[PDB]
Order: sequence, then structure tokens, then C-alpha cells
Amino acid sequence: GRPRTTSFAE
Amino acid sequence: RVTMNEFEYLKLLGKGTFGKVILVKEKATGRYYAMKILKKEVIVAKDEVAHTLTENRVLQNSRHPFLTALKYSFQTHDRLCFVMEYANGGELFFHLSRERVFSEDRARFYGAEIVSALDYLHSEKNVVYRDLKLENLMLDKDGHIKITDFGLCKEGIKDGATMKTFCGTPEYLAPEVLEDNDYGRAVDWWGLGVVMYEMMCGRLPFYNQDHEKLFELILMEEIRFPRTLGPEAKSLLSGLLKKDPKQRLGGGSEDAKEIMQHRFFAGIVWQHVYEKKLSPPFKPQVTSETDTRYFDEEFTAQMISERRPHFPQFDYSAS
Ligand SMILES: Nc1ncnc2c1ncn2[C@@H]1O[C@H](COP(=O)(O)OP(=O)(O)NP(=O)(O)O)[C@@H](O)[C@H]1O
Ligand SMILES: [Mn+2]
Ligand SMILES: [Mn+2]
Repeated sequence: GRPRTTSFAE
Repeated sequence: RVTMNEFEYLKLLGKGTFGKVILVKEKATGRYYAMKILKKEVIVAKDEVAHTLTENRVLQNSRHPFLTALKYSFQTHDRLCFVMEYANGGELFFHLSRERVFSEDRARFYGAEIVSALDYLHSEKNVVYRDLKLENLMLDKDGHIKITDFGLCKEGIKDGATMKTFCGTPEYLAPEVLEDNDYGRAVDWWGLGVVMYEMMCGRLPFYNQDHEKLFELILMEEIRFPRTLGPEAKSLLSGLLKKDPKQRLGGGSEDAKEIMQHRFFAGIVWQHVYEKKLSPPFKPQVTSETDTRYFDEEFTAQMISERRPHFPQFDYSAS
């Protein structure tokens, strides 16, 4: 398991 | 032709930064969908209008066995709504967290179907997905790949047409994006590299919990593989994860075709992949349609002018 990821934009 | 009333809101599926995804049943027809509900208040304030508009067009203008189809998209006075094809099987991220690793055969199957979808977007729609990751990759009721979440797409991208925007998910970002110089459709193949590394190795190829140090490894560190891993897999993963996109598998003019030709994919009939003729190595075991077994339990348990402008030409219905 790794933590969930969050998408982004500058 | 479609309002908020027309659907039965049954079970929460997820909750992202900008809105919520609810499992819905259509009143008029009884079929089940997944609704992405977004408050305009947020969208306008948090400067997300552009992404919302690109996501709307991309769903509308695409039809592929491995992309979630858009049924309707409608607005209320305050909300934006995407009525989408529902993926019963949940995220790949769900299954891999539980299983640690997938077999190379299982990885090849998901890999191929993601290649088929990404090829279509590139060659036929001139889109670059830009945000490939375990979370955005879902399974349908049969166990076929469904790529959802099209908010970070770029349109009008042909040949070596390049982009500038810093976006995606930090763990999955291609070196060229991190270098902050121009990039093309090759970023997707880097992304395929990373998810397929995760599937076959059970971890990200580069990881630190600090974004800056994370990016340090992505730019500097030579790739390393588990000693179990087979030659064909290792070569593909090496090729997809070349730091310089001009050396990357998929990075040339031949795009997706370069990766399709790869010996790891030997014996895969690409037409048969598109037609879904291949047997999915994992079948989701959902009893009913409302079975949210494969969605994290944290979600699936809860009960139910200038800030709210109109969205010209937002509303959409399919054939
Ligand atoms: N069509 C669908 N069928 C089933 N589940 C879905 C569907 N669309 C979204 N979800 C779930 O809802 C979650 C959030 O939706 P998503 O469209 O990925 O939003 P987002 O805010 O753009 N997230 P991100 O860009 O990854 O930070 C996903 O991770 C899925 O678990
Ligand atoms: Mn997402
Ligand atoms: Mn998104």
C-alpha cells in the first residue's frame, strides 16, 4: 500500500 | 432535457477535491450510472472552469471500449453534472493495494487495453490524457479497463505539438514536465510506464513523500527493477521510463505503434483487444448493480451571477 494521490494544476 | 430530478441517488462512490461522485439509477430507464457533481461556487472561485470545459468536450467527442462514455451532462443553477457509464469493478488502485502485485499476464492485459485507449485519443482525437494513474483506471462489471477523469486533458495536439502547463499527479509526472520545458503526447507513455511498473513491482518506480525530493529521483535516479521481473517486462518498462522523451518508447512519430510492436506485447492481437475478445484474468464478483464492494468503505456509507454563472453549451445528451 501507498497513500492515495491528488492531481493538481499550477 | 435532463434535470436533477430524473435520477435516484443511491450510494456515494468518491469525493475528490472539486466535487462528489454518486452512484445513480435513471428513473425513466432503470439503468445505473455514475454522476460527477460539481458546485459552480467552487469551480469559478478555484479557477477550475477551463478543466471542467475540456473534460466535457472530451467525453462528448470520444467513443472507445476503454473510456467511460458520457450519457448526459447537465447544469442546475448552482451545480454541474456529468452522467457517466458506471464502472462496477472499482479502481485498479483498490485491487493492487489488496494484492500487492499483479502477474505479468494480468499486467499485459490491462496494459494493452490502456494502450488501445491512449492510441485512440492520440491518433484519432488529438488528445493527450496527461493524468494517467492507478486511481483514474477503473474496471467495469466484466473486468475491462475504463479510463475515467478527463479534467486534465489537452486538445488540438497533433504531431510534435507541445504543451507548457504544469499539471498531473506529482508521483506520475514525466521528467520533461518536471524540467518545465515543452512536452508532447509522450508524457502519456511515461505514465503508462509508471502504472505498469506499479502493477508488476508493487510500487512506484520513484518514491519519497516530499514532492521536491520525489522530483529529484524522477529527474536523476536510474531505474531499478525487482530481480523476479522477466526480460520482456524489464525492456518495456525501461523503454517507457526513458527520462528523455525523444528516446522513449512511444516518443516518435509512430506513437502508440512503437509500444504495440514491443516484444512484451507479442501474440496480442490489437483488433481483438479493441473488440474485447480477450479473457479478463480477474472477474469482479459484484452480486447486484448496487454492489459497491470494490469501492473504499470510507466513502460508500454516508447518507445524502459571478459565483454561479451559466455555462453556455454545457448541456449534452447522447444518441
Ligand atoms: N465513472 C465512474 N465509475 C465509478 N467510479 C467513479 C467514476 N468516476 C469517478 N469514480 C470514483 O470517484 C473518484 C473521484 O472521481 P474523479 O473523476 O477521478 O475526480 P477528480 O476530482 O478529478 N480526482 P483527481 O484528478 O484524481 O485528483 C474516482 O477515484 C473513482 O473512485
Ligand atoms: Mn481522478
Ligand atoms: Mn481530475
